[PDB]
Amino acid sequence: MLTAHHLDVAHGTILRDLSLSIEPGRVTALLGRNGAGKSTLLKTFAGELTGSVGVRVTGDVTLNGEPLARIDAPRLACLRAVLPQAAQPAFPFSVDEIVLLGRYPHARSHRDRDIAWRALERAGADALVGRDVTTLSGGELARVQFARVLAQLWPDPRYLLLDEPTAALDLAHQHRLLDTVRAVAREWQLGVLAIVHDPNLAARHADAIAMLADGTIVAHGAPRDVMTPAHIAQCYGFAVKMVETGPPVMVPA
Amino acid sequence: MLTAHHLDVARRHGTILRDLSLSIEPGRVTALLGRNGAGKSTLLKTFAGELTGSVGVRVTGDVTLNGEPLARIDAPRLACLRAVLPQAAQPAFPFSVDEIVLLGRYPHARATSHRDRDIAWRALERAGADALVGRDVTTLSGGELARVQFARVLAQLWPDHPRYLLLDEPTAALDLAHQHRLLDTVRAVAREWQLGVLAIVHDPNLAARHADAIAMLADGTIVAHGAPRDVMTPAHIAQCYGFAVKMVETGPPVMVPA
Amino acid sequence: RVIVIGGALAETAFALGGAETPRYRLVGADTTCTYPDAAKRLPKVGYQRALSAEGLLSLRPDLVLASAEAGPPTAIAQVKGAGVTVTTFDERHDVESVRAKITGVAQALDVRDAGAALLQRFDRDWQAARDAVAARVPGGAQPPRVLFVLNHTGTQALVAGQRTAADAMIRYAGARNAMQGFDHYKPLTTEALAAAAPDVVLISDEGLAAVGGHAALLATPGFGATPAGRARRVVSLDALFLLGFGPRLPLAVTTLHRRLSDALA
Amino acid sequence: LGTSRRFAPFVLAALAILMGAMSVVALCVGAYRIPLAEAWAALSGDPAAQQARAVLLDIRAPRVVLALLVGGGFGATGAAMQALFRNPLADPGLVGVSSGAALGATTLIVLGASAAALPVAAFAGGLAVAALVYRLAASRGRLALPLLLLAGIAINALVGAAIGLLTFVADDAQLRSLTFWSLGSLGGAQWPTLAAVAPCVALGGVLLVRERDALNALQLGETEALHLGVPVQRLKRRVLVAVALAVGALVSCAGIIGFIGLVAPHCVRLACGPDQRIVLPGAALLGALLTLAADLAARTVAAPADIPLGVLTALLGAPFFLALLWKNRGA
Amino acid sequence: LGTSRRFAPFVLAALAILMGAMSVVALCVGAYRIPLAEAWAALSGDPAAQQARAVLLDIRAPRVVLALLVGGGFGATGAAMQALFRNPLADPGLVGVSSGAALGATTLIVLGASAAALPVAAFAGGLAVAALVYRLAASRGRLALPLLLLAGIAINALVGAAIGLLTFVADDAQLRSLTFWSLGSLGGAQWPTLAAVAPCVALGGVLLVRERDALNALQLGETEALHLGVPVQRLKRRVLVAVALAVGALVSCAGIIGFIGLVAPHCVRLACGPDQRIVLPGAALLGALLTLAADLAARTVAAPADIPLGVLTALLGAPFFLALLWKNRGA
Repeated sequence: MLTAHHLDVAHGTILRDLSLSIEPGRVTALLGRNGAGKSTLLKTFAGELTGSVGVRVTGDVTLNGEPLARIDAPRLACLRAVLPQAAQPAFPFSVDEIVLLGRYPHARSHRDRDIAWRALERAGADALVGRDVTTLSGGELARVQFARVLAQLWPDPRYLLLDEPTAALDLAHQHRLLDTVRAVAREWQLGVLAIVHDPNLAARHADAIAMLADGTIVAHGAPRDVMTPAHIAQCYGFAVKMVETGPPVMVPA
Repeated sequence: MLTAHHLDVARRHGTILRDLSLSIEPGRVTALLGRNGAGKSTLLKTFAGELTGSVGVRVTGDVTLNGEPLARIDAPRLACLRAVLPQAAQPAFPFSVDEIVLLGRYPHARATSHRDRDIAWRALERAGADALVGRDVTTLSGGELARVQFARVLAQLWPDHPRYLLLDEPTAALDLAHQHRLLDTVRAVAREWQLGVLAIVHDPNLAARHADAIAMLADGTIVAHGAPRDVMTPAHIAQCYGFAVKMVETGPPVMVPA
Repeated sequence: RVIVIGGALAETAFALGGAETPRYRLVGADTTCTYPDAAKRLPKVGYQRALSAEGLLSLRPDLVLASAEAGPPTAIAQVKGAGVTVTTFDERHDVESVRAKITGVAQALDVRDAGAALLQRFDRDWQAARDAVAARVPGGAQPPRVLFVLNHTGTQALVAGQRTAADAMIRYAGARNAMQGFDHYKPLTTEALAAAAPDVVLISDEGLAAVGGHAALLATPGFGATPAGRARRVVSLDALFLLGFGPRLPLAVTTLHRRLSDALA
Repeated sequence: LGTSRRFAPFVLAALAILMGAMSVVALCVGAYRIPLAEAWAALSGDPAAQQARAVLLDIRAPRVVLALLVGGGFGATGAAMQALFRNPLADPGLVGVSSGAALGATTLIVLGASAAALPVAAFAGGLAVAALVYRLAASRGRLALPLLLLAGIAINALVGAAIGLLTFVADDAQLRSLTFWSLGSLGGAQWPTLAAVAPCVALGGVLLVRERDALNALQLGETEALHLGVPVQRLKRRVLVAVALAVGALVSCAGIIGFIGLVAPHCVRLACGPDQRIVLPGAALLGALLTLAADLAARTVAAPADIPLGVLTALLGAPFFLALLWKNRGA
Repeated sequence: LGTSRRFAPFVLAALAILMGAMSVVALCVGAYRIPLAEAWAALSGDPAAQQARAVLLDIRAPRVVLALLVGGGFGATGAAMQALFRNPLADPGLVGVSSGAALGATTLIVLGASAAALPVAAFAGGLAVAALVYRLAASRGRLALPLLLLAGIAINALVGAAIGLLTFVADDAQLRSLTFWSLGSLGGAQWPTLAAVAPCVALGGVLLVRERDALNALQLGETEALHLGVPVQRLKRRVLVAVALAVGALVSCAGIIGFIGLVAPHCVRLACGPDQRIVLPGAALLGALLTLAADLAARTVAAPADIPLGVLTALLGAPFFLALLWKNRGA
């Protein structure tokens, strides 16, 4: 699995004695407040901090039986992909050029051709195949980068790391991106870890939840177990009450 | 009385805001809802008279604040009637927190201290950034920066001895606790000055929670308006957001999918 | 205390009667004054075309003899503004331009009689210089075509057209300037060179050293496939000696005519 | 309550002190045989030192004051430009006024000429190209920040080629004159010149210092500046004119001088703040102090040679750009 | 599945055509209007005794192939440089390689000289400053984009002061012969110099053409390119070396040539796409085309003198800068 054990990083130490593991088929949501390590946790699982960064990491994070540190940048790209929160092209690539870059780490070609287009449909961007990226709404752009990251993990157990992916998307697409991702996670034996801004969205869509308070993981388990007023008050510094439906939803008391 | 009446706006090729009419009362808080780029950023841009104030875009209908059209109001004087919070960027220079907030007193001038300097200090405190007065803004987090910019706009409308506050998605990138504290202030600022708020917001739940008035903007026109209880229905949300929604009750109501 | 700007003027001043007479003492010059040895000893205040007045005044002049090239105007004005008399001379590339420097410097230094001696020697040797060249055109044919190279820009030569010192010196030696159709200095094209089809390449000692010697000059692009290049016909001379247009004009012209004639034996 | 706009008078006062102190040392050096006793005797005494009475009033005095005006002007225009583009890199030469001055000046070295009609060629040549750059970039009427650099360096090509033509066809005296005159030098400073220059830069200053509170509300954003009712487009005009007038006046007789526009306002932007009320004074003082220091190091480091001071103010930003990097490396 | 830019080979073949075409027309001119009958006994065998060998094979043909090599060099280096900085303005002279060559070349010309040592003064100069700019900006091992430009321009100031100092002490043969080389010229083209260069550039293009797909992954973000497993630091290094070589080789004998690295790769990008698989070939074809097209007016527009082609490729850029101005100014 993708597993960090007693993961320490640091200029203070931002993220200390963290132990957590993501396994294929399961969607973990990372809850917590800004600048408390969530972004750094994802950067550690990505390997951005362990091949050749000046920051020191201790303990180890193991990607399916082998430490990160001992995995090339290319080899990784075939085992793991990341969706950084957002980014704009900076050159007028078309959508098929950008999506096609998802197959970059697979290199010796119409199958890479094929996988591109099917991932744009799945992410609901097929109607955009010919368009220029510098002419896209923040939502069309996001659906394209989702197609590109999806095109990278296929193969015919991989790890999808989501850094606040739904942000700035209209409401219908937030849920339909998270629905897609769980379908993707279930159908492939693919592992999701996703940072999310709204706890209610993490309750709605994550099969596992990790709450990051202090610099350390303070709660872990299914939504029903972790989404409690006590856990949220300590992790978020904020008075939360709990209400049921025909899953739970949180409202400030 | 900020009132748009039969407001129509277009940038080629084709309209974006069509045949709108909204009015914003002093003391009440209107939350703008609706899909992204259905025109709310552009609605707000008209209410400030951005697309009117230039001494290439087509606007018709009339927008009037407190009895006079937005066209005929000199911009520096409109800066004394209306302030805008656009979710900012980090500045380009290391202004301290005080310098930035102080720029909120710019439309009130003839140097300009100290009464304008005293006001700035209370805005930070009211906006919860007091312990930051000396810091360099570029060293700040997105949340500390946001509260400094909320101090700077407040420090611009401070009466002391009816004004219009226009918030472009003011809580985005704040923590839960910080979102709600900002909207609670905003409602208190709106009540104790006879001040009028227009706020875009991305959580329809925050709009039922903190807006005394709601305008739902789908298609480019306003398709629902009024109190949260009247507006937050599955029917309105389904057409405005293209999304299945069901209402839930509490000891205000919230919105849940499926 | 007199300061002189311009190598030929320094030659003229010394040619009237040495470093110091009862009437004057030369106290400074620019770097281009390399002949004779009395000029070279003089303290220098920079190249003739770029000057600092406080440094010029540091040589404590009562008078400055300045060539037409002396500058910049800002520097000269600062010196004039300091109360030093500054007399500027003209350059016309011909006997008349030279005679005015001889007689004019003698007037400025108040040594009229010495000037009359220098002018008479110069002009008599000058008439002989016209006569020695007229005795035989170099090459025994019509006036030959000569390219004068001032310098090189990498592999590209800078050549003298008309309104140059070289144009006048080439004509005085009984030859004809290979470059026609433009004035002053300009980079040489292989096209210019081939059309000019020079029979002899004339160059300064400094230019010959700067390009790397005789063979380096002839391997320059386009030089090999010309009458001068096929014959490897090069003449070098001291730049100040060849181009200065001073009291050594009859000897400079006579020497150039000789070296052209030897090259075309 | 609050706060830190103090410390600045201490750095502005000490700047005013160090500016004058340096002026005296600049007064008190020439070609090396001259002591203060006979210098005081010249300026305030009998006609025995009267030859030194010429220099200290006709040669040195205009050279020093030119260095305080070129220095104060380039620093102060730099502060304004960089407040305008919200970018601490913009030099006052983005209008194309440095290029057009270089051209106007070099288009007269091959014309007809002389004499005092040259700093009018460079001043009119510099002004023309700046009104050109504006007229392309301006929309009649809005303007836009990157379109001005687009049109500014579009013409920078044009000019620089008209130069490259001129320096090709130009004979030796003309080619020498150019190269050094583009490196810049105050070895031409005399009283009547800078009596003509000064009322421009001092005028360009006073239009600026009056805009200073509007430039503060620009640094936090062109759209919010618009919301505070600063007429962004008019101010842009007025900065551009006043800096085209000052910088045009100043390059016309000092040549192209750089790195004072980049170093001066940014060493006082680190010392205190970016607050335009405090940066524009402080930048003209440090700008002056520095160039005077830089010049006197060209008067005297190789006397009697007069180094172009473009050689030296370049030797001044090189350590103090590499400093800048030393402290910004990550990331 | 379609759909794509299908135009792309058509704009590469038609560009391949025109570069050949223009090259022939470049053999068919100019001054010393010339008849080729002898050339066939001169190349190999024909009735007429050696005559046009002299020019056509030794003079003309080296300059055309030099113009092709320089134009494909600055076009192709321009493509990979701007793909690197994600910025369409990155000219390949940000390594300090144009500065470094300029100093190398002017340090030889002023500090005795000979011939064929000047290229290697420029070449060794061009490489040494590139490594200096790198050794400052990098931090063993990752380097950072804005730093390289900072260390780049600090040393640019250093090397440029050393030049303004060198021109000042340099006599008149130095000065005119200086400026002309810093404007750039192929007037001194010769066979075993483009046999000396071509193994450098043609080596440089091939280190570049091989990293073309890693360069495509950059243009969506230096971090997501990292998650695609491109080794960004190595990539930067390989690119930055290859261009410092090809540009260091090409400036050595051509001088300072401008606006090809900006114009050539950008006119192919509005034509087709930013796809580096097709921007590298085309930017070479177009860049070569344009320089050979502007040199053939350096020789010929004013005869018999070579305008430095710098004056001409500057004449190219100004309208195509003034062009994309007009393509950008809506709202």
